[PDB]
Amino acid sequence: SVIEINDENFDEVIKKSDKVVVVDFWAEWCGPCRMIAPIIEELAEEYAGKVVFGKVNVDENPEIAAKYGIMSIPTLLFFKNGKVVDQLVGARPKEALKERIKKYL
Repeated sequence: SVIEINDENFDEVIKKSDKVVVVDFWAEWCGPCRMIAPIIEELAEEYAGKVVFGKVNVDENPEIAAKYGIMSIPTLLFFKNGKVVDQLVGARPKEALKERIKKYL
């Protein structure tokens, strides 16, 4: 279940977990994003609550994008213990995402 991350529940999902949080930065007008969307959702089903998956709409939340320097979408951030540990810019194959995730399990 890809949780919808907003400014209210942000800390609740990112600074209160011990598990790796993958965060997807999208927007409705972004075509490349539409490649990632179904994959993130599939991986949230492979990992049985082992990794948290979350979405941030950069339109609705332009300021949080700003804080972590999100220059362009799509972009995945990997959060571990509240702090960013990895960044993936641009759409990549399901297998290649699974290869970067395993490191942080």
